Amino acid sequence: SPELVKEALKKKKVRSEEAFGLEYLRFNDDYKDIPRGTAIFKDFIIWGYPHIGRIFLLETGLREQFEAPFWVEEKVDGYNTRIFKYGDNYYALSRGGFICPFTTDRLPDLIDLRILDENPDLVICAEVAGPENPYIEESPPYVKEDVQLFVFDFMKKNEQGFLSQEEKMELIEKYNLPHVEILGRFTASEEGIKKIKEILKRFNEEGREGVVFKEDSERNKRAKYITSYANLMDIKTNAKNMLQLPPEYYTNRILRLVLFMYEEGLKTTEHLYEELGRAFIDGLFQAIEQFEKEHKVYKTFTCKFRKKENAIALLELLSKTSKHIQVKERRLEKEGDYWRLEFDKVFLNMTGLLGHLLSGGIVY
Amino acid sequence: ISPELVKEALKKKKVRSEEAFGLEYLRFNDDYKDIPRGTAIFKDFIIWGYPHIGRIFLLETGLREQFEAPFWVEEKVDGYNTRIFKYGDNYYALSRGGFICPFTTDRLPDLIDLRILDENPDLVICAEVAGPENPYIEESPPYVKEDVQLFVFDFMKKNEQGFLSQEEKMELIEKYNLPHVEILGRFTASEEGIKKIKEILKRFNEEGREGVVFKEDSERNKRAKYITSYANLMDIKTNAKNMLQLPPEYYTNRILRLVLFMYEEGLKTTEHLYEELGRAFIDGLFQAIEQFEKEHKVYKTFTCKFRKKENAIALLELLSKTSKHIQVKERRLEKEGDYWRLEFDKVFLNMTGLLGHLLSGGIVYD
Ligand SMILES: Nc1ncnc2c1ncn2[C@@H]1O[C@H](CO)[C@@H](O)[C@H]1O
Ligand SMILES: Nc1ncnc2c1ncn2[C@@H]1O[C@H](CO)[C@@H](O)[C@H]1O
Ligand SMILES: [Ca+2]
Ligand SMILES: [Ca+2]
Repeated sequence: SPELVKEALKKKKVRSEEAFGLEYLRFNDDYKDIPRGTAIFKDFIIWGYPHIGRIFLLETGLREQFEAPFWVEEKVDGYNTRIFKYGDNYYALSRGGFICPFTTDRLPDLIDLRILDENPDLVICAEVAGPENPYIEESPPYVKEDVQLFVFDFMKKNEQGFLSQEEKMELIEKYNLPHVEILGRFTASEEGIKKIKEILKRFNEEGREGVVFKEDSERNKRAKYITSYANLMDIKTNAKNMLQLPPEYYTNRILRLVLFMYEEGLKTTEHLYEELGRAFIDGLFQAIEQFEKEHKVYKTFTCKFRKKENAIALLELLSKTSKHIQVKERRLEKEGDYWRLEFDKVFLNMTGLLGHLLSGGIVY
Repeated sequence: ISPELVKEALKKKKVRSEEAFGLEYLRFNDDYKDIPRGTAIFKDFIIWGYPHIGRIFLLETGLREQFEAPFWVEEKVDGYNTRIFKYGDNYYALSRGGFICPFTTDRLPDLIDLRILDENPDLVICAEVAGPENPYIEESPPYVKEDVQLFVFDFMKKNEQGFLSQEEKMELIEKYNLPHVEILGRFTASEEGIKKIKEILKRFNEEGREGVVFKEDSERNKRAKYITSYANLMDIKTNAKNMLQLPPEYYTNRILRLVLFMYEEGLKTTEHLYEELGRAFIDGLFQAIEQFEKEHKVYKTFTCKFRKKENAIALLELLSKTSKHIQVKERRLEKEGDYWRLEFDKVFLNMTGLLGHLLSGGIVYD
């Protein structure tokens, strides 16, 4: 409704947004069954992509959570996007509900959007992933440059759920769209569980993130399970980020590791002791080395745009959200057909804490 | 300190009136406008709160940065802080928070001879109480094999904020024969000083001691503390059951202590800390899961002794009022020799509910 708007406005939740010629309202936060990242435009609403619960125990989780067989899809380690067509143009929305200047700039490189020309009702939900994205430092192990897009669900304008698995696969085959791997359809029987475990071991051995389970049912329930490798890397990856993150971030990922060790047994999981230790220590050691050398703690990011304008709009966008973290452009040079952007995320508080500690300071 | 500072903190809820052992008093629940937490205002005097000691993370550069004069090095004993004083013909013991501790107050006559207060009624004795049978802390120093023991490390004075000097302190302890924290000696941040202090921490660490407190031999009498990696590790482990009640920097903070020691000492010779840091998190939590599977609750058991039954009951009632989300649950209150033996559980309800939710295949949104 519009009174829903009123309440969400006055109490911050929703915000007006001005970008790409457009004016619209964006729920910066989840509120009374309207999900985060729902975006109210003039002609329509692109609903927020709902949260997928995590299970920590594979067997007991699959058994408790699901009422029917379920599809097992790869969880690709990138960032969520929802793509749609508005007028004769195409827009990519981040999870937070902003129009992504990188993704939108790059759509024609990443995906054939004929599907939207012929089906303008659809919202394509896709993971964008690769070593040269502006949001995350990790990449799937099979993407070694630039970024790739992987469709994983279809939604519709002004509609909250998802096209059945079979309609999703129908549109992916018909329009030859790039997509997340379908591992198959399983159940939580002893035979299903054993095969899913075999998948997760392979995923772990190859550095893949995990899987998303999708119920073959009207309700179409989802859940995700993440490998120990990915949970470890999240710890490591976030060393420089420690002051910005709730403690919960870490005790949640510790629990994930510990519950896997409980599920599979200590004998087969001893190695995680050292590796958990290295996930914390090695990233922090790397933060200290960097501070000795550069007097700054930061991550460097690199990525490519068709248009100079969009690289600048990305630096702007990262700047509005991020705080105590300086987004500092390093380079923007035309390299062939693209503009190559290099920028640093500077962690000002970690920078001040390490310099204070290293110089012999006191902390309470 | 004055009347309208106290009036505003009663309104802002930094101070609260308590009553205990026949005494009615005002208690500083938090820091407020430089009045340290634990400050207790009695009608006849103020017992100032024990002030915060800062932590250095780099032993050599910290000592060199923080101190301008020589400094005494004392053992940091891992127990709980107590402030002990005379009122009328009675003696009382305050927790760091400023409550009159029914356990510590009950056991004063077994813990320490208080002739010193009789002869010097202005003194406040600052001591650590430590041992395996105390109600605040599961951990024990290794050299207290049972019950509890008390170790003086400072004197304060009624109505005053500072500390008796080292000399003055060492004289009172020698005169009245008080139990005291080990004194390592008087040092400077020179090359030689630093070599000796590092040998001391290496030894303590190998002996499982907590660390040391450094105390400037001067008027400003600046203090600083440094913790062994062993104690830092053990804190992470013994706090597993406690993880949902974690302040906004247990991670960044206890890990940085270990990481900066590794950096100071070299990462070649400190590699075993990887596995040890992993074990600290993983084995504490694994044990809380084993305990949950066995007893269907996640809890720590505490055991301690009183001269008076009313005091054990008063202790239970004190612990229920702090601890929310933590259930205090008596197991045993029984005569044992000339003492009432108390055993009780702190049940962590949130850890208990979370592990139950996850272990039966629950979903967590985040
Ligand atoms: N196959 C997949 N199905 C659903 N979500 C996925 C998949 N791969 C990666 N993801 C990401 O995981 C997140 C879980 O909410 C989604 O926002 C999405 O961006
Ligand atoms: N020798 C010592 N000097 C000062 N504080 C000590 C000592 N040993 C243990 N402690 C405890 O360590 C805490 C440091 O904040 C103090 O509140 C005190 O309870
Ligand atoms: Ca990851
Ligand atoms: Ca300890």
